[PDB]
Amino acid sequence: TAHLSVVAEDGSAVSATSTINLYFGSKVRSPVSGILFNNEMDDFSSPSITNEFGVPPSPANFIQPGKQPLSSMCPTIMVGQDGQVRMVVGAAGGTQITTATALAIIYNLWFGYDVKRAVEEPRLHNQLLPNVTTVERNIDQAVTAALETRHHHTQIASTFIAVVQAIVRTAGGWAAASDSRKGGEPAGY
Amino acid sequence: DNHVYTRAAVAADAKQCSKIGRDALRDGGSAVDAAIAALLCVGLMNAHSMGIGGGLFLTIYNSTTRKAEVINAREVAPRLAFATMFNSSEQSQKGGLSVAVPGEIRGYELAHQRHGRLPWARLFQPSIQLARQGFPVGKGLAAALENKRTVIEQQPVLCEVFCRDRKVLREGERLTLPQLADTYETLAIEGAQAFYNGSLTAQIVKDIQAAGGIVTAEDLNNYRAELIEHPLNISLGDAVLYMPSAPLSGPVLALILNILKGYNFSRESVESPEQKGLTYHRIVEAFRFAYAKRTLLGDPKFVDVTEVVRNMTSEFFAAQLRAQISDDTTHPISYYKPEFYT
Ligand SMILES: *[C@@H]1O[C@H](CO)[C@@H](O)[C@H](O)[C@H]1NC(C)=O
Ligand SMILES: *[C@@H]1O[C@H](CO)[C@@H](O)[C@H](O)[C@H]1NC(C)=O
Ligand SMILES: *[C@@H]1O[C@H](CO)[C@@H](O)[C@H](O)[C@H]1NC(C)=O
Ligand SMILES: *[C@@H]1O[C@H](CO)[C@@H](O)[C@H](O)[C@H]1NC(C)=O
Ligand SMILES: *[C@@H]1O[C@H](CO)[C@@H](O)[C@H](O)[C@H]1NC(C)=O
Ligand SMILES: *[C@@H]1O[C@H](CO)[C@@H](O)[C@H](O)[C@H]1NC(C)=O
Ligand SMILES: [Cl-]
Ligand SMILES: [Cl-]
Ligand code: NA
Repeated sequence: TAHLSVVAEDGSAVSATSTINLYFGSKVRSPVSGILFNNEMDDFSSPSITNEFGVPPSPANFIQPGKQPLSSMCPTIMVGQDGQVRMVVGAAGGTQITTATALAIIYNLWFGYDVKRAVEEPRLHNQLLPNVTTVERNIDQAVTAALETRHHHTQIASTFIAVVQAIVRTAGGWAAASDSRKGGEPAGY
Repeated sequence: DNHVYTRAAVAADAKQCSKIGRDALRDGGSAVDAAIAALLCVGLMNAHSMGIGGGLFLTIYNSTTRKAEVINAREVAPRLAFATMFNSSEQSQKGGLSVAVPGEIRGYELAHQRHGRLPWARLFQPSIQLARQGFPVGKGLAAALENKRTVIEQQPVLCEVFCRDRKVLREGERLTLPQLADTYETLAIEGAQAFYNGSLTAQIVKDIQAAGGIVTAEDLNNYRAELIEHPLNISLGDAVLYMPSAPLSGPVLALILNILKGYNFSRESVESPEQKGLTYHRIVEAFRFAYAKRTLLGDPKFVDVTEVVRNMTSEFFAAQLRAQISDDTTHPISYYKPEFYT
């Protein structure tokens, strides 16, 4: 998955998330066209497959011909009451996309972190099943502590949690950030 | 530099693609033109992540009309697919049978027909050059190459482009995509039709089926990107947030934020360790409640999600969940009432 955010000079905006699903999708590359084919069928639930201990299949997300599989993607644009764009945001990272996107929004809109900090700030994730709370390596360990004393079992993400690209309107114009977890940088004028 | 810009900005996960997006804006393109040019570039520099073999959604806001729209171009199950077609994760993850019908190019075409200002071929030009000339492998891709070293090195057709001396490329090393360059050129010149009903179509079908898949020319002929005039939104203070509904996770995001808004987080929420810890605990609890309801979502054309989504975007519903968040403890899974049927 990749997310990107765009604001044009006229104040119009695009938030776009695109994916071939797993790394290198299906692993089928066309030797003629070069096209690397998605494995998006893996985003469906199957009554025969068990992904996680004690997690049942979700029949609302079974395969049907012509059906689109459930996605965690959520490319978002926040617009102020005056009709001006306030934030263009989204993420890559499977089921972590939705929590990471919520975090980037919380961080900027409520905690007051500028867009770069909102992107770079440590993240955590819980999706109910499995039961665990995953935290990034450099999280404020006072957070880890407050979670564990409240009976969350935490574990540390061996790599990182999601990838966020974001743009926020500021007094100085449009502040943009790309996630260092993946190595992007923004560009503008 | 600092990455505040007075006129326009593109944030992509590869610098060169952000630049390509920016140049498009500079040359007079719409926000859509820039997104497409950048997306085409990301399909190369982060080829593990996305590209013309996949699908996408675009959330688009027009500051003149002040309207938001969504373009749904996510892949669909092929006409020959069925509920029990897979028996192991491996079958649903690897090979032609795992491939859904790619929506990407139709999606770019629909977005471009509605909002494009540059010519179609101009959006491809910079990426055609990039793929022919090659580029240093960036951080993201190099880690992905590493993560998937075994499968890549064992599969001649991937190793063909993703290896150097039969070992995965590493950061800094040059990646060249000569076949994709040719394909991008065809797309630039013949248009979207070449993929779905034109000069690429038969080859696409042959590649997928040779790999054990079941995609057919009809599947490609029939794919349609879809315009969604009324995307999901929620009201947050004095702002509105536009995001896609099912089959994407707008409803989930909406429920998370609506649960959390009743706490009125501010800078004070993270000032002390006592406040910070409670704040994060509360966030994790909102996650759990939101994901409990997620298991009811699916393609709204195939499953009725009207009321499920109504609940998930309802502030009253959110307030009911917020009321069951205990400040001193998390709870067992059943507490959050995950559901697999309505
Ligand atoms: C899995 O099993 C079902 C039920 O017998 C069968 O129809 C299907 O062809 C099998 N698929 C694979 C990929 O092994
Ligand atoms: C927005 O809509 C207006 C009026 O219909 C149109 O003239 C303009 O080009 C659109 N802009 C974008 C960026 O889509
Ligand atoms: C192109 O489209 C027409 C009408 O849908 C179809 O009948 C024809 O066979 C298609 N050609 C290719 C090459 O897919
Ligand atoms: C949000 O969506 C609802 C339901 O369609 C609709 O009443 C309204 O037009 C939307 N709100 C905004 C601010 O666009
Ligand atoms: C929506 O929530 C109400 C309670 O607020 C509940 O009665 C009903 O079961 C819910 N509907 C669905 C489809 O979950
Ligand atoms: C999940 O974690 C919570 C918090 O520790 C715990 O109460 C519960 O027993 C765990 N298991 C289940 C099945 O919910
Ligand atoms: Cl990304
Ligand atoms: Cl190639
Ligand atoms: Na930045």
